[PDB]
Amino acid sequence: TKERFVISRRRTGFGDCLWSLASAWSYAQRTGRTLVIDWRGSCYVEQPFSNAFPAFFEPVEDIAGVPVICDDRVNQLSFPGPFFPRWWNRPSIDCINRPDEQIFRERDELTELFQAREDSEANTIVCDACLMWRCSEEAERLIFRNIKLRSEIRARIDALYEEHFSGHSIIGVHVRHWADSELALHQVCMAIRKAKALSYPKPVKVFLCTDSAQVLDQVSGLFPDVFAVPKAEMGIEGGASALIDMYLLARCATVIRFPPTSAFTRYARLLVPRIIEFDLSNPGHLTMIDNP
Repeated sequence: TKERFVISRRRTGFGDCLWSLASAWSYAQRTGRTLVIDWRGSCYVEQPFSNAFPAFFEPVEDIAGVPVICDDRVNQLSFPGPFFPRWWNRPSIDCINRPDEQIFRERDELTELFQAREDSEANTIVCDACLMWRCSEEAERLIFRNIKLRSEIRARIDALYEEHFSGHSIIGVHVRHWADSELALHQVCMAIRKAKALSYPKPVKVFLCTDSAQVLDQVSGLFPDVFAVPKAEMGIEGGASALIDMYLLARCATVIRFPPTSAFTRYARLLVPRIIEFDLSNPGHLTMIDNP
């Protein structure tokens, strides 16, 4: 009997990477395979063959009974074929073209595979598409509980928690990405107003996570007690600030998701008591979700 694998490849924001990790993990568990975390080519790492996982998380060899390879051994080990999806059996010169069409195909093919009663005969499953929603909520939670941020990142979360969150009830706001820009700011303000009108056991502050300096300035000038985390190595720092925000969001009493399609706030969605978002099914109208 030879070792068999599921490789989780993702290179986008960490919420996407970690959700998609949970999906790969689940299939590995179900089918008795070893999980490979392959974050080579991350948007946060300049060096294209460096596995980014260890740059942000501590080494992990097991997650809930599933053996894990999370490091630069991806550059040394030859994972065995046959491969699923079947595209991965093609010669590498034929694998240079990898358009979105193909990637979406694979998401679909992995989705039916994960739903099928029979394990695949392939020795290695290559997961290299978005696998958000392709696992249980428990699978996602297990991931978050069983990997650990690098201590330098934790130290920063810990300092900011003590400095702003301790003793307070924090409303977290994630805003991602002229009538358009004006409308969005209006909408964010409407959301904050709703969040602020709820009752909290401690004095309220607003924790804003946005990539826009304009939004930070405007939201801060429009509400009291608004704060945000300040400030190759810049890729790493970009990744670290993302994680700091993602994890602090999950310590908030209420979180506003703008938009609620973003995996950035999925972890908050799992942990936070109250979520506020604009309704997909009913546009322009705020809705509130108590957890669950």
